Amino acid sequence: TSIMAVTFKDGVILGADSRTTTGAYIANRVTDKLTRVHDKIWCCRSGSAADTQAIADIVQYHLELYTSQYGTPSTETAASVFKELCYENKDNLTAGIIVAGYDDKNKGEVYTIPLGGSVHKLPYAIAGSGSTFIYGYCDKNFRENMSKEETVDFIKHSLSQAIKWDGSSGGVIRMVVLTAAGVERLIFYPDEYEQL
Amino acid sequence: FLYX
Amino acid sequence: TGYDLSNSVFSPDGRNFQVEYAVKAVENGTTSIGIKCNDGVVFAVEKLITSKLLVPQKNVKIQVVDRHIGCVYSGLIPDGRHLVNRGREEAASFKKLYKTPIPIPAFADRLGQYVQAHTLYNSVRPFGVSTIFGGVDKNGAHLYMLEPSGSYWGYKGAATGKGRQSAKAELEKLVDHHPEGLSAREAVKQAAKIIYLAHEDNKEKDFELEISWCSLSETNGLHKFVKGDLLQEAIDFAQKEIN
Amino acid sequence: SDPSSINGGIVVAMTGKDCVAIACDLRLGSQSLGVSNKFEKIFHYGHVFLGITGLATDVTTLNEMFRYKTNLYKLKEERAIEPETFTQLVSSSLYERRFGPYFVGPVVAGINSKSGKPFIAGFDLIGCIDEAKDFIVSGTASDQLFGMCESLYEPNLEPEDLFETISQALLNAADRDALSGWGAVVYIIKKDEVVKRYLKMRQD
Amino acid sequence: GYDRHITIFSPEGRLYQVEYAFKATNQTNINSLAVRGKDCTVVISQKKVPDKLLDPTTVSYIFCISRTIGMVVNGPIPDARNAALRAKAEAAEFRYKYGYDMPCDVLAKRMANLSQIYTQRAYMRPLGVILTFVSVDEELGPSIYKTDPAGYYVGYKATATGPKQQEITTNLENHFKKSKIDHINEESWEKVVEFAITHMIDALGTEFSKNDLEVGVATKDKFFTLSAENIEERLVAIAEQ
Amino acid sequence: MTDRYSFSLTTFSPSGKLGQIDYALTAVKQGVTSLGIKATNGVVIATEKKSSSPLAMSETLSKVSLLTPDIGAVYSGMGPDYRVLVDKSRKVAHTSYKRIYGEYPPTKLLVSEVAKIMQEATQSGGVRPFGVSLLIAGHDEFNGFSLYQVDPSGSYFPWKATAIGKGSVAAKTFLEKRWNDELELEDAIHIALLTLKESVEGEFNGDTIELAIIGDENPDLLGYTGIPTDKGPRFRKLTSQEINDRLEAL
Amino acid sequence: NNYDGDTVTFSPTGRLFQVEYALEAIKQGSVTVGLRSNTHAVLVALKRNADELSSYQKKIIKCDEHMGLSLAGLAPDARVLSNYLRQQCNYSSLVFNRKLAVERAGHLLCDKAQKNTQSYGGRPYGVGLLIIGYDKSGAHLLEFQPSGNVTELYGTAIGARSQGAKTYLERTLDTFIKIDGNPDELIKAGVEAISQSLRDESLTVDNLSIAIVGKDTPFTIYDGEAVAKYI
Amino acid sequence: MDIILGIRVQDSVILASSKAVTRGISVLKDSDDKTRQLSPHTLMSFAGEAGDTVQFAEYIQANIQLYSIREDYELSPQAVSSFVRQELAKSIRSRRPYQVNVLIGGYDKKKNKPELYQIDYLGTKVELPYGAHGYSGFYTFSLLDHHYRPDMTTEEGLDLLKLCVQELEKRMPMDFKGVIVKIVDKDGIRQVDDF
Amino acid sequence: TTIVGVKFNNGVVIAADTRSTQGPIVADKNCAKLHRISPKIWCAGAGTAADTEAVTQLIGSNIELHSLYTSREPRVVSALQMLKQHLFKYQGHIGAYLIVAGVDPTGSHLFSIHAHGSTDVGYYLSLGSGSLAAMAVLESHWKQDLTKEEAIKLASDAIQAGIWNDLGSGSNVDVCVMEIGKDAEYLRNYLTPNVREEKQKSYKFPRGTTAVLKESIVNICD
Amino acid sequence: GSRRYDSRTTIFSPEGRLYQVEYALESISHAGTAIGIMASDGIVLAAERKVTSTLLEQDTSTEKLYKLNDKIAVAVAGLTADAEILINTARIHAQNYLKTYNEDIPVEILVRRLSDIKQGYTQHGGLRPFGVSFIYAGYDDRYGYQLYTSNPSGNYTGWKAISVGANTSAAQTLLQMDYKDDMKVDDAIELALKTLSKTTDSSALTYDRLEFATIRKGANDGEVYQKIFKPQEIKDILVKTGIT
Ligand SMILES: [Cl-]
Ligand SMILES: [Mg+2]
Ligand SMILES: [Mg+2]
Repeated sequence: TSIMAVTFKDGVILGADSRTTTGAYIANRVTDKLTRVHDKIWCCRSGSAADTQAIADIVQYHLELYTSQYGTPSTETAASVFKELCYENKDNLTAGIIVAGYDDKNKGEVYTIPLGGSVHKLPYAIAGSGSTFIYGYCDKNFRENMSKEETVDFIKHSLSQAIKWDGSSGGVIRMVVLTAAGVERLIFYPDEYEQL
Repeated sequence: FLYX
Repeated sequence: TGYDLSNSVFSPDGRNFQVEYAVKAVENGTTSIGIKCNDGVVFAVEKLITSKLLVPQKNVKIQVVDRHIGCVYSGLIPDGRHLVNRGREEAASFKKLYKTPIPIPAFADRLGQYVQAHTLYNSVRPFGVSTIFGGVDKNGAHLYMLEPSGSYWGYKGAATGKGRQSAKAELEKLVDHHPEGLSAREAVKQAAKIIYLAHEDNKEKDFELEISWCSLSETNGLHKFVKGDLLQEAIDFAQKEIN
Repeated sequence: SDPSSINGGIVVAMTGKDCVAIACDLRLGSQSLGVSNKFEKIFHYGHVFLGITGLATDVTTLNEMFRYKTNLYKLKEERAIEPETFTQLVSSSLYERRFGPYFVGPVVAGINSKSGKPFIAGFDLIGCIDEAKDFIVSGTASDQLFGMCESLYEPNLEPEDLFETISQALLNAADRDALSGWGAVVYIIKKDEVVKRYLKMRQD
Repeated sequence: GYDRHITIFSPEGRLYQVEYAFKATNQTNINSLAVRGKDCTVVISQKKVPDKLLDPTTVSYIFCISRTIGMVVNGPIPDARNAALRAKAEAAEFRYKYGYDMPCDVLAKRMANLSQIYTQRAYMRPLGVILTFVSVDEELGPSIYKTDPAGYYVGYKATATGPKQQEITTNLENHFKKSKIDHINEESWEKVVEFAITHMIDALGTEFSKNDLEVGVATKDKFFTLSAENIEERLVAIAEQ
Repeated sequence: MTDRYSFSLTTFSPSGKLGQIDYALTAVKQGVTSLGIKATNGVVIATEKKSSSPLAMSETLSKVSLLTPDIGAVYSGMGPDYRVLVDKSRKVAHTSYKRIYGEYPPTKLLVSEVAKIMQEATQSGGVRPFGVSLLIAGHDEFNGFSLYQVDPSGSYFPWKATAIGKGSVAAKTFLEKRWNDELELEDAIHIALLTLKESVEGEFNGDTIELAIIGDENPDLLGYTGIPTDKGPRFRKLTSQEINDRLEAL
Repeated sequence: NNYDGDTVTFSPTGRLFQVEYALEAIKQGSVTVGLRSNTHAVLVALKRNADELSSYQKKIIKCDEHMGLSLAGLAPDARVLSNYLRQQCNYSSLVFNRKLAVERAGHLLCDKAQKNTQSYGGRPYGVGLLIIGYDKSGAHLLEFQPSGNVTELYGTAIGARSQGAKTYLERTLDTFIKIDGNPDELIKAGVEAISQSLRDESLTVDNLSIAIVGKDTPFTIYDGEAVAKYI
Repeated sequence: MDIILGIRVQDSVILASSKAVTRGISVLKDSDDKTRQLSPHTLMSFAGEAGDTVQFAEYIQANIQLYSIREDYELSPQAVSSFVRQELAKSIRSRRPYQVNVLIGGYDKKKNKPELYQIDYLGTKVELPYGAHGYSGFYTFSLLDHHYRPDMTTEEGLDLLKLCVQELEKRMPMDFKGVIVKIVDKDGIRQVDDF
Repeated sequence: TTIVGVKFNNGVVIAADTRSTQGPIVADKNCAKLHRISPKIWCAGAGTAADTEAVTQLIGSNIELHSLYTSREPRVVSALQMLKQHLFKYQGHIGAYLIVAGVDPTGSHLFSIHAHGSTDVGYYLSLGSGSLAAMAVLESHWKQDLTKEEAIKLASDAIQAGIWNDLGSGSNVDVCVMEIGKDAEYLRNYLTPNVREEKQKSYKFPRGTTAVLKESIVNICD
Repeated sequence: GSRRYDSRTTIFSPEGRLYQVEYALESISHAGTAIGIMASDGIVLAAERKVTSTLLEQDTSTEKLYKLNDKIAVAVAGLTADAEILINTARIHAQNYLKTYNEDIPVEILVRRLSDIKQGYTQHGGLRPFGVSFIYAGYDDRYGYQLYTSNPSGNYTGWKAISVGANTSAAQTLLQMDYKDDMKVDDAIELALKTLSKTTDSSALTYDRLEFATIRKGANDGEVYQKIFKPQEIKDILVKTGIT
């Protein structure tokens, strides 16, 4: 699994592969590892698919019920609910989640929640098995207040390398753009990203 | 038991 | 009849007489007020000095919830404390799960649903307090007043206790004379005056004034008590107006 | 310490022309030690027949449990339970103990009183239903019984012919298993008469 | 006569506590009205703010239960908010469990079943409220479903609730006798809101300012309430016709 | 807090009457007339749809409910009490039967389970009885067609034909004259409409009348094909159109 | 009248008669006086006997090394509330290595008494308490009433003819408040205060009960020949 | 615990039970009676885990004695065995099962027949002409297969039992310090003092 | 086991093999692994046979009650959500691997559920021991905008790949076609390409071959 | 609180009677008469259906006579719904005993346990008692044929012939007049019907208003058969005795 969230000028962008593997066999080659917990709060799921799906479902319910009573929740509030589930059930969960949302006050925010259930607010995050190979690349190449096209290229080139070296990562590169404009889904096919 |  | 002997029983009118009886206990209590201002709220209360033996400044009636909400009440003082204890649990569990401190409207309903719950069963007594509370959140200042029935609304000014009609009349004048808004430091001085004017309906025993305030500029959005120079300044303002 | 192969034993059921046959060995042992040569593994609740192999304490417990349940069924329904319905009851009852199961291999056999159709069914230990036209096998010599039944069996056998086929299937299977044999019983079931025969087999 | 104190049968087979809960409905002295367009469902309610110290933005008997479902209450605000919070919790749980948004009529039935329990169980009193649920259901289209303390609920072509409910009801009845259809044959929700206000003015015989009314509108995939300026824009349209 | 009512609200009076059951029956008497007629090859259950308001959509309110594919129920008395009984009746058919035997319960046994629920409201702590009488029509392979009445007490009786509620006395006298043991299902529907016209005062058409049958299997209503044994539900609710057709030849 | 059956019922004028009847049990109880300076806090309690053969009901209970109360009314209820205070004082010590503030002690009693006045089945506490203590903010005196109302005072008295001692302390307020670094003189003022609540009976050796806490004085009770000094 | 035998003959049931109670490398007792009378015409011998054996035996004894008082009636040996089996059948799926194996020798007064039931700790009940528990069976069953006849007298049954004890004393590794023998018949339960 | 699901333009089709096995032995030569959750929601099961039947029967029941309560035809996402919440609760101890497919007011749907409570979405899916043999065929021949008759052919071809090449799969091909605006048609034994050849010999024994000790009439009546 | 509305169902009158038991018996006295007559070679259970309607389905009906197991039956007088709760409990208690001891439950043990349940409702729980009287007709290998009755008090007694429900005073006088110990089943059948025929509040006793059952050893050799009479069988037995 290869997932990452990058915060840029107009908001945040979520990026992931589409490969789910049982052992060395690919169960699904078109997985959607980017999931909606609220209209402009999305997360990236890594680890046990069963565990990350179950968690994501609970939070969406929590933020829906939050919205009914207190209106739109902050990205921090969403990350806090994710953390609460991940931390309190750390013994029974294998889930590395990157929470990314767009407020109008706070703009683009990225919170990473590793296995422990700790919360880390970052300018960009990378997680999953494939991430290891692109720590060097992402650190050298990331800049703050990038444009949409720069951030899309940064994520595309990063996940392209992650996919190239990681057996557990492959297929298409899905991306989700969170800005004041709204929500935009992007897809990139092997024939494009492989020969970057 | 049985499997399928 | 006998419709008034049990809580949660509808009279043929469609009324819960036990809640109306709890209101009489509130009407009997000392005067407490709330004044919404530009960037916060101001709370004030009448403390009847029963005896010389009462230690001044050491029978505090205004209570803080979390770090940003202030609560004051008239009627059965213990019932008020029970409601604030609940409010503090509600505010703690909200912060625990959602990280952010509880918004005032969110907090208001947490008390509202709890007080309303004590009108649903004959095994519990309604609350013998009207609670004036509020503070500063992400959306700005909010003042609320909550009644034994579980009924609460947002207020520009709120008053409850024996001198409520006197205080309300004085509050209505401020709302009319200051449409653009009242400043935090002004509201503290007005709060003092209104308690002194509302003391005319409770004038056998002389009293002790107690004021608190949340203000985005003055207290940095946190609840603080008005003490020392600022308190004496407000008392002197009120003393000048009655004469 | 494999619960299904401590006591040992086998059950086999077959369908014929307007008839069913269910047969079982009589051995109850404690591993190598043969203890009882009278332990019957076939019971009946009205016209519905149940054979149970596996751990003998569970064979006894389930018989008592299904007698209990079919008795209350009859009092409330004011009629005898049918094989298809009883099969479902067995499945429900076994799966109720999914994470602490009865170590058994039950086999339902009987003729539906309304439709007159021959019916047989087998279950796994967790209660999965195995419905069959031809035959059901269960026990420590299930491999042997599968080999015997699959070669010997043919459809629409008359009650008297079906008796010979099921008997030779059980006997020759039981003689190739250490924990099975020590005597055998065969039930021949017609619409409104049932014949029960004890077979002569080698006692080793 | 303790058969009038708790929810048990009187000799003549009546539940007096249910009947008295109905009388509590009109304690606010507010009249609500709901009508269906082609694409929308509009609910309007009177807004009376007698105290000058009240913050008029916080005075509301219309609730946003889910994204799609809206609810107006005729009855005291404590019971109204009790019902609102439960309905929100029920609608959220439904979506989590069954993987699709709770329909208007299903929530109405669920809240009606809860109301029924209070009429049969002694320790719980009925809520002194009539709940009018409105949405644009993805299967049934524009929907109005109303609940009462008895635990009764039914779908409506249109409905009215409050002290002068009968006058509004007969006013709407006479219109649907004339129009010969089950709804307001209108494209935009803006004009369905104008119809709702116009027919309330005729029935009650009173004029409304922007602060005298409260409007909720259900469209496909969202329910929303109108601000004072949204209503004022609407009142100006009616006046200029 | 908590339910402190752990004692019976239904007790014996000196005369030996159970007040709350008698008063529940009084509530059923006030209720709108519903009836059931059993034919040789089916059962019919019918009732008037008393509209609370002409603005109300009486289609949304279903007085006649499917419990199983082969069992239906109608009532007289308090509609809310009926609605929760139908919910409980549907669930108990699964939990206490279908999840055990892999088939739907026979009419008499489901009736028995509904009766048990209504009996418990008569004796359990801090509850009043149900203010409804149910007419449950159903078919099963071994009993054939059957019709049952269930009273607030939890008592149930099997009927050839009967009526309950407002004009039950007059309706029962009418059915006695018309009922024979050779009635075909169409003849029973005809009598059901004649009997119901006497009690109904206002409009009498397919929109004010709710009528369902327990008849032949409906493969078209099953929703799938391929399993020969599964032949579809015997319960069918007559449409507003299907009623009006029979009201012309009345 | 019709509204005094239980604590869960309000009267038409908004009264809780069961709480008022519990308050009445205190008035019937024997007089006890509380008063403090800035350095010390003193309890003086008139103990009551059944007859000349009986012992004198012990009025004063120790809660911690720095806190304790006197009682007037139902003694078993005082035992329940004092035991609860001992636990709360003890919890503060073990968990936070912190002596419980006398003000928090009052808040905890208030909230415990309140819960009994709002729930069906229960009853109000039938006892009044005078809590004295020395914490990080000096000497303190509290008056607990079973309504839940807790009040911090310089001096007070509760029980039968307590108005006599309460009037005296109200007059003497300016004198006894400044008895700093002198235990014996603060006690004398407390013994003179309780004397104003006496009718026909006078203070004897096994009749008088005195307790004191202060800056360099743990909460210690004086009975028998130890109080003979002050008669 | 170790050796418990049972032989049903024409008119009686005979239970032999070893007297040795061994723990470690020490025979603590050589006169232990591994049996309880459940009712006047029903006897139960037991062998297995230390503590469990007696605790189980006495628990059953109490229940059968309670039934006898309540109904003023003696439960049939078949009825008692069925009750005991169900208790062990419950036990095996408990948190800590009774590791007790029993023989129930009884005389049914209604049928006028002796009955011997062999029940293991799993709750595996069988009616037998002769039964044994533990390693004893490996010697006695083949011996009884040969020498046993169904119409034998009580005296013939005791001689057949002596033949079993002699074979066990010859070929068994452990010293079980002889057996206590008891006879269940129409006249109730009595102990053979010289064996 | 070999179960596949294929989506076509106006519906979804699920197919499965008919072989049930204990260890290396074939317990059931012709067992139906296609289950009815609701009239228009069908499910194919692999893993523990008992678990798949039980979980399908339980949700099938709760969906019927939900359908009656809401007066609405059940949705595939409801069956999916109820399944995956139940399976997740038991942390994979219920060994049910399902392909859920059906039509509802929302449209046509195809999902896969794993024992641990994970779910997949796809136009073509394959579960069981023969999934790799089946998925090979699906990956080779699947395309967008399949017709009904093409989807049935592809689905049955994918099952056949399992039947021949996987030892766990064999016997026949069951198919269920769920098309929008039509009744779902359950094609049991759609293909029977593994018919047992005529035996060389009849093993019908001469009557009296078996030695008998006792006979008796059994009483089944009251 | 809730104390106000508590009937206190489980208290004593000043006289030392249980109000709710006395009022439950007054309730049963208006229920259709049920008669049990015990002969030397079987037991008869007869019961009069409560004022029948001509459109009541008579053949597929069970109001009065219920089967507990293959050897025991009961006749009911009072609330049918209340009786069915107790019958299902009795049916389970019988199967629990069989499962435990592999022997059919003795009649008295089943009767005592059902009576002990009724007793519980009079002493604790604050619930109304079961408005039901039973006539237990059963056989076991200890006491043979046995008649019992239980009532809401939870008190049970054994009988040779007994009535419960309406006109027990009149019914018990007529049974006490014509009963004798050496009576046969066929004679007991006639007595049962003749008693109901005279004590009935109806104009004339007919087949459609009667439930009838016999527990004979009339099966084949040393085994008991329960016979719940069909409508046509009651019509025949009513003509045979010459009542119609
Ligand atoms: Cl519900
Ligand atoms: Mg051998
Ligand atoms: Mg054994």
